[PDB]
Amino acid sequence: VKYVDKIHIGNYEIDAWYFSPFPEDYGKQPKLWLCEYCLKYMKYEKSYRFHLGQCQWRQPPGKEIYRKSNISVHEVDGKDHKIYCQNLCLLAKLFLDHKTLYFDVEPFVFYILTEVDRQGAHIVGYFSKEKESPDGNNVSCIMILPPYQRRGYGRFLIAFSYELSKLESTVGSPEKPLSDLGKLSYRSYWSSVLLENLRDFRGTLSIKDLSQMTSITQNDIISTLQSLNMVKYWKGQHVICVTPKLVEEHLKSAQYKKPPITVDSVCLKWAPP
Ligand SMILES: COc1ccc(Br)cc1-n1cc(NS(=O)(=O)c2ccccc2OC)nn1
Ligand SMILES: [Cl-]
Ligand SMILES: [Cl-]
Ligand SMILES: [Cl-]
Ligand SMILES: [Cl-]
Ligand SMILES: [Cl-]
Ligand SMILES: [Cl-]
Ligand SMILES: [Cl-]
Ligand SMILES: [Zn+2]
Repeated sequence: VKYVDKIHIGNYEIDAWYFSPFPEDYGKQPKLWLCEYCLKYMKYEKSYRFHLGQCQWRQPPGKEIYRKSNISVHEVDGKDHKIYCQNLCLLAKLFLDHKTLYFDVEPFVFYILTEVDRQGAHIVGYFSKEKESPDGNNVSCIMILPPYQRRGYGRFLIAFSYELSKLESTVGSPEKPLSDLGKLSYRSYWSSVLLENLRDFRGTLSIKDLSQMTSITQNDIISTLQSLNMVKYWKGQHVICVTPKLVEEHLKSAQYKKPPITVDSVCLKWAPP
């Protein structure tokens, strides 16, 4: 059984990282061809070119809940746009080892990140979120397509997931296990948020305060502070321990970069459930 090993999407040809359970006949051709707008998968260059002349979509379905300059997020309910969401999950599984759901998409909402030009809104990546998470996960799966990786889009989508959690007045954590890139992306985000907050705030913040302010879990704050040498243990409790000196050193170092893209609360049009 030959697996899908290469996709064509828009102007990109991208090699697979992992098995994805596209129907067996789809793996048999040299490439799988995806409409970059509706995510229809096609077996042939000729069916793909036909489709691109006929397909009217120039953006994701659902509602554009965020737009600032040419960066857009669409919110897509798995129940309302099932085929689109299944197509997105099969695409995602080519680049995610640990994603296990592709067809049963109704329980999830999908947040699609696009970069816009005069042709259309071009998919960069997404995250999925359970409508009802028994564990308080604010992200189920998160993926950036290879050509956009390590360019700030992952940090943006993580920031976006916590902006939703903050509007819901809840803490959340990504569902584990995380991708290798995901682990790096999350520690970098958490490090950046915690240091920026400790800098900007006049006076002392606790771990519980930082959790309420950021919607990061106390556990994720603790592991991040451990990585920054900014926490002590005292009679069975983690206690924040930092000087504005050490915060400034971290912010002024090569280990911290200003976010390329930030989430502007003003550009987010979203009411919590
Ligand atoms: C949640 O991130 C992912 C989850 C799954 C998969 Br597959 C990819 C990603 N991801 C993230 C990033 N981009 S970034 O902006 O976070 C970033 C910027 C600078 C340096 C390193 C970075 O990331 C390591 N690109 N891929
Ligand atoms: Cl590639
Ligand atoms: Cl292939
Ligand atoms: Cl459209
Ligand atoms: Cl999954
Ligand atoms: Cl499934
Ligand atoms: Cl990875
Ligand atoms: Cl918590
Ligand atoms: Zn299409």
